[PDB]
Amino acid sequence: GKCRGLRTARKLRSHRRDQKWHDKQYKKAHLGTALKANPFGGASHAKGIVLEKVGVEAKQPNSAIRKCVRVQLIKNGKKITAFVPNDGCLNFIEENDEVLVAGFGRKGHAVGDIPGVRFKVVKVANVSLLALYKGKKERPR
Amino acid sequence: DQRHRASQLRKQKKEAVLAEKRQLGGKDGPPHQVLVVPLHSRISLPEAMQLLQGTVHLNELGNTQNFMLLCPRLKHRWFFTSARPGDLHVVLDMAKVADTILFLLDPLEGWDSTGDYCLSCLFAQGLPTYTLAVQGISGLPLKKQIDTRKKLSKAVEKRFPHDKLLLLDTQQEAGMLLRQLANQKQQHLAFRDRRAY
Amino acid sequence: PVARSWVCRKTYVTPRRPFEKSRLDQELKLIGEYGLRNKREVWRVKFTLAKIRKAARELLTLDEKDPRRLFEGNALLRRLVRIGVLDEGKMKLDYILGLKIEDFLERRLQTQVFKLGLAKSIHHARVLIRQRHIRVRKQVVNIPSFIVRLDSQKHIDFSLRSPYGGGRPGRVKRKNAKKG
Amino acid sequence: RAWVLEKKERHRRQGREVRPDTQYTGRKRKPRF
Amino acid sequence: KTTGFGMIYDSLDYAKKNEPKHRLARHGLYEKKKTSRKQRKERKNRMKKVRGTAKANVG
RNA sequence: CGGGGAAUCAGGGUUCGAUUCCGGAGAGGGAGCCUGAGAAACGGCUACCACAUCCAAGGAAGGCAGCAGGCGCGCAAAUUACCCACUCCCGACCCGGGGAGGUAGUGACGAAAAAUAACAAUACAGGACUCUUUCGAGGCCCUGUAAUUGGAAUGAGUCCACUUUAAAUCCUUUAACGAGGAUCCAUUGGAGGGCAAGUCUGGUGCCAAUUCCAGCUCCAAUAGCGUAUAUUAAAGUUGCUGCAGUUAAAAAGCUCGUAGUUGGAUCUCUCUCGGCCGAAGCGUUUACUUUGAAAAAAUU
Repeated sequence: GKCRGLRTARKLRSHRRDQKWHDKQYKKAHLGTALKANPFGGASHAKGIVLEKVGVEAKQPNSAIRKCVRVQLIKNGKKITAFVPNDGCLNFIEENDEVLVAGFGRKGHAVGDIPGVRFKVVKVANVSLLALYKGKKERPR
Repeated sequence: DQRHRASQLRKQKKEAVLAEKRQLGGKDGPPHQVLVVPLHSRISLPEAMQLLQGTVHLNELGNTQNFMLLCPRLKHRWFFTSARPGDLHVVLDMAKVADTILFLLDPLEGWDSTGDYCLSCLFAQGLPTYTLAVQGISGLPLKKQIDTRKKLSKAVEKRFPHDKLLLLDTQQEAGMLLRQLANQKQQHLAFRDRRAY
Repeated sequence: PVARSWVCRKTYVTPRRPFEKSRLDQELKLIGEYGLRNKREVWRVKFTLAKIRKAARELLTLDEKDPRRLFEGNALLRRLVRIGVLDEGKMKLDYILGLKIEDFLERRLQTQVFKLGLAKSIHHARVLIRQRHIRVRKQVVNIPSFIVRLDSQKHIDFSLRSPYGGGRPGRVKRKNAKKG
Repeated sequence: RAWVLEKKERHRRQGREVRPDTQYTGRKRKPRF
Repeated sequence: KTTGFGMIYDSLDYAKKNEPKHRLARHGLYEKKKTSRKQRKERKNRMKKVRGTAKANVG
């Protein structure tokens, strides 16, 4: 069991120190190498230049052909594949466009429907996709 | 090593940017072409084109006048052109060549319906860098000049979401406008960059 | 370095469970016969009660003859009697835990105007306070949630500069009489 | 859509109350921004 | 209701001694110079580049 | 950068503190100094290194991690405004000066209050009550709902004045005008698989099921509401309080063994000098508990 001596603070403190590392949530935030390989660099959003347009197939029990974009981030040069809200919203994106990109929603894990894509596009050419799709604004090219 | 590696990347990126900013408008590049487009019938374009004019070399045509401006102190060479909205082959032809568009705005409303038509044409073709100038904010009473500037920034926000409005009233503010136009990041259009024009 | 004060509070707390059928209906019942605008005026009165209840249960764990319990227990009970939520004969720290939200909401200026016969409904009371038709003692009040002390209860007058008070007719009556 | 149906019928096996099976069972309501 | 402060002086001479410059100017007993801070500050820095009586010649 | 301190909070904690108060360090990187009471001072000087301005090409000059402002970087942050009137500081000084500091501008970081209607009549629908066994009657009440009427009340605004203030603005006070679709028009999200809320409608195609799109109806919060990310609680999924290790993640192949941790019972004040006291060896040394002092405000 656990030692319950009055003068056992050093062993009780040192043991909890080492056993924290064995939780993967504690190691990711504290080792630092989970923020080095993060494309966002510990940020919440990131801007990038659109390279091309691609399509991603869905999972086996729910077959679909989802359409994504290949965007290269500015501040670190990494390539990420981002998701667009529908096929209708792809009309407002052309290559070599500056897009603001967020995460899809589960802190690093993919969509429950389509694998391989982890990021969603928020803005294109400094206007938002919600205002473009609802006809509130027009984008410059 | 981490600090030295960071300063090595910063030394690379700043020399790349310094090359690109110096190559336009300087002594080793083409003139910085500015197109001045009013967006209302209440804006006196010859009054605004008077304020922008360093030494001046005034070229002119049958109807319009496009003058060359050279600033030796500020080390920047200008080519100022103007275009009334509503004549499509006038505005669209010289905006696809321009590096900067200067929009002139009504103090009271945002822009005329003709200016609304012109903006839809420029947005679809492709904008270069743009700067918004309000021409007649001093004609209004001084009490409302804070209040009417508050109302104007609402009517602009439907199309230009987060952009500062300048003033074209005096020669001082004209000098502030030239420095803003000279030192400003340039929007690189994809089409005209790949071809020689 | 500025000569400013940055101290500020929140006067409400959102509940943990946002959608439960029992809490949604007890709150809607309180908005109904007290004429409130949102749930925030329910959660605000709920929050000011828990602050009092926390102060009561902190003093109760102290022993009876503790001089901080005697000073601040008497101070707390005097403040509740003064706003009229406690009876005079119920001055003890054990009776504080028997208060409810409805005792605090009954002391608002919106409720007192309806209870004093100055208005025809609880919603008519609220618009009458806001339109500068109600004064307390000699001071016009716009705030419906103004908590009325016992000394101000019998002095809720009816605004000498109002059409319903001294007698200067309103904009509508003046415009209408000009037609004929 | 077919993944929703097998999860509904699994809940039907568990005996809890379910909404009836209709045409609108698995349908995306609107795009999500 | 209205709350304010007031003060009554013994004479007009003592009022001109113990009062601020702005309160007398509200009554018309004092007039201030019309120079903005920029005109004084740029002139001040202009004559610190000049040594001698030519300080008084600065525009 | 440290600390006061912030968030969360049954209790124990966990996470944060570049940031207005206190201490430190620095002025592009290093180094050496002059003057002075006090500086290794950079809105002082002298060099080197890295940048960079003017030129008649010999030379001269520089340091915004001060207030604005610009470029760059970026997911990411405001005016090249007015004043020493307030608070204080400096000076030879009651007088001069202060981008310290104050006042306006931008400001949905966040926090507090709080409009977008109310009442009366008419018509239907429910619930009581009087008379009737009941159906039923109530110029009997009460409460709702209106493609129904009706004048009563008011702010939002436009715009004199007074007040405010260094001069203004805002608020507060008030003349005048200012509401029926009171069009002076409240949004943001979610629901037909679980928590609040769907036996819906119309286009689009596969061999009745079924890809995509546009709506209706309902629910929630409301001048606000979604999304991403970090973190706290949920988490008794880091466990001191307070978890586990047969079969689910896990106990070492066996024993000896330093440090560490833990360790059976037992034990009921005084001697001299000075006015009953004061000085003094104190009495084996502790840990524990209680009391007293001393401890910056602001925050709580």
